[PDB]
Amino acid sequence: ENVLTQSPAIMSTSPGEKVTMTCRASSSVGSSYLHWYQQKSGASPKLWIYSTSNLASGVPARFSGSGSGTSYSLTISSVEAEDAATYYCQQFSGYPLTFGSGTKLEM
Amino acid sequence: EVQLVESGGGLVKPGGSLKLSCAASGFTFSSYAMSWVRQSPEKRLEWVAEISSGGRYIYYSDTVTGRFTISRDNARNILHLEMSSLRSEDTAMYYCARGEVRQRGFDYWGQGTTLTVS
Amino acid sequence: KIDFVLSVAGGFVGLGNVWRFPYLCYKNGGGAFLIPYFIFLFGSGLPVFFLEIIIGQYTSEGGITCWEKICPLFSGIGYASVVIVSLLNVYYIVILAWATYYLFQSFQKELPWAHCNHSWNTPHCMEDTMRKNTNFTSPVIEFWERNVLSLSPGIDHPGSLKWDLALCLLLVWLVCFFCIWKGVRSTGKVVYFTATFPFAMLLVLLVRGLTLPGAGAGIKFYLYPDITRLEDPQVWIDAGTQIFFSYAICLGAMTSLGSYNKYHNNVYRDCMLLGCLNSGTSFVSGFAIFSILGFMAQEQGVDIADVAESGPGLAFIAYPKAVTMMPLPTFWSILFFIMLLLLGLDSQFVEVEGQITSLVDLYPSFLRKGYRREIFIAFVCSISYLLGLTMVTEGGMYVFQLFDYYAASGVCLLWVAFFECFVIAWIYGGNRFSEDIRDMIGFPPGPWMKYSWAVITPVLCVGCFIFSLVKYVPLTYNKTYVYPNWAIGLGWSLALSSMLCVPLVIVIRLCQTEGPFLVRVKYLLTPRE
Ligand SMILES: NCCCCC(=O)O
Ligand SMILES: [Cl-]
Repeated sequence: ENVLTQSPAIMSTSPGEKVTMTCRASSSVGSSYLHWYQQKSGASPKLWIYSTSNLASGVPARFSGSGSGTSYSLTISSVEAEDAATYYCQQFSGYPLTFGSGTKLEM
Repeated sequence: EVQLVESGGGLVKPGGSLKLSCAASGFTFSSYAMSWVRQSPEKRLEWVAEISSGGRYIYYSDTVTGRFTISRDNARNILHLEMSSLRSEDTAMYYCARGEVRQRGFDYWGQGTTLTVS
Repeated sequence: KIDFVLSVAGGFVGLGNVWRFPYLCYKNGGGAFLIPYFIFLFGSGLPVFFLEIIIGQYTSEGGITCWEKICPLFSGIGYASVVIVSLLNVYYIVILAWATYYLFQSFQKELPWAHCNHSWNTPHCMEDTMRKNTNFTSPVIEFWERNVLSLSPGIDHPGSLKWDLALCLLLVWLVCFFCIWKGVRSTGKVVYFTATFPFAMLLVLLVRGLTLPGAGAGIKFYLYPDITRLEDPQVWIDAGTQIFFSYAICLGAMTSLGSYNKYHNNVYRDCMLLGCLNSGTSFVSGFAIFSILGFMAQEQGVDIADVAESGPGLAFIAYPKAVTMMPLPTFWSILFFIMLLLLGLDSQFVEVEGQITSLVDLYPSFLRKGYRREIFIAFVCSISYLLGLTMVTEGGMYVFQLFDYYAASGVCLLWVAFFECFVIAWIYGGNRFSEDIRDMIGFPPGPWMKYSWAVITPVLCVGCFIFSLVKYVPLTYNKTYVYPNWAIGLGWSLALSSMLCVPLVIVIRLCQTEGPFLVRVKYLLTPRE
């Protein structure tokens, strides 16, 4: 199984400051086969970025993503109050599908 | 796609069986593949199984490759997940997601239902 | 990314673009040829190319075995494709023979086609510069006709066998045999040169063509449509079939190439890049060819539609004229013909390799049982050489034209493409095919490909076939020689040798299956595990 690990599990954050969190994969993952999901507290997860660069319909242009091969990361230009949620990286290149550890943004 | 709703969750015992359901609406169910994602109480996401649009190809996770069975009803536009030998570590919340495009990911997620094996 | 484009660079340019496309465009009035060309391009060419690559990747075997996993009843498509390849490999190498003869003739102080003062030259010749001052003949055209070709008055007069051209064919066939036996291919540092030389030469030729004092008229004739009167079934068939021939589709080689491909690097994107650039290089070289034709029209004081031959000799008439007007013409002639030889040799190697692979896969028990594979390759090369001898004679040009028009082009390609698309869309199931493509590459084909396969390609092929049958006109060499009835029958026999494969295989498998007729057809329609 292609294990995906996200380093900053817990991140205290203040409004306005830029925040970046990275996802590490134990195996080669294609650029188009990595996606991120946002999960608000008490709510089902929602797609945020797919293909490591294309933003979903609902996510504002505030978010962006980057990375290739074995290291991936997405950053926030200026975090808002509504940005406090848990983000998981997922690889879709090969089965079984795996999700990252997840970073829960602490305001 | 607009609505994805799961149903059938409840309390069971170790070694028991349960059948989960996921009703779909607002889109052509037969033309989009479906997958189940499991959220443990520790908030960890784990993928369970995937069924293709027509059901000809079926994929499972390593932990449930020989225990769970996924099925779909294109005519009824409803998705089923079948559990045969639920263990103590299977207690979690299950979401049915649309994974037709592998390069785009799970576009929509359902409300989800909690399963306990106490 | 750069390496992948380089590996593509071996296969997205060939003689089909440099040679075949310009002469078909010239034969069909020029601009009027482009509209059905683009219509068929975006209607079927890219979708059918993608479909065959998908088949090859899905089965991961030859072009004949895949239909067993798709539709056992229509397994005759692979047989038709293999006979199409067999017929193509016989007449495609004659182009390389002509190129070799031209290259040997280029090793001279002065190019023989520059002026007409030799023993093989008619007394009606006049220099192009001095022509504008009767039924005069340009030195290049009659050089091609008399020295290289020694054209017979008709196909009914084979004439003598040209020993020089026979030796040229023998040399090219030995080169092919040694390359296939030893597995010689451009994989080291030489791939850079092998890929880059053709486009450098084409760029030089195009720049020379545009700067001629009469390129504007040639470009205008190349791009101006003639929808008023040029809408004929011949132009539709030629434009549609050129798309299939250029991509090497309906031949089954693409299936075998897809077999090699393990997975998808956006195989959709790779197919679109291949097709777009393959059509682009043809359209680009059209400018060079027609600019040369326009300059010759301005210099000779004749119409653009009558300057050169309306046949396969257009590439051997226009390009030598272009290299004649460059500094040190011998140097550029040598480089041009070496480029042409390499471009044809690479695609010849690919095609003979695919044919050998399919034939040994048909009978691995004896052909592939040991070292007999080399003997089989030698046998194939020898038989192909003997078959190509028929097109070396003084009347061999007519045989070459008939073979080009019917054996590996024309109604046969439409037949094969129509059956492939019909089977996948309707019998196997478009939904099932899209499901398979999802499982393989991760995303469905989309509305464009699905609707193309379901309607557009079958409708286009059927409409062109019916339009040709209703408004039938016989094949003519150049635009004045009328083929005899027996020659037309022979060409139709060559086309039917591929067309009849599907019905014959259908009846054979129907008879070779047990149970009632409905049970037979049900067992042969259901795809294998
Ligand atoms: N029938 C295809 C022959 C080689 C393709 C090409 O000339 O581009
Ligand atoms: Cl072309």
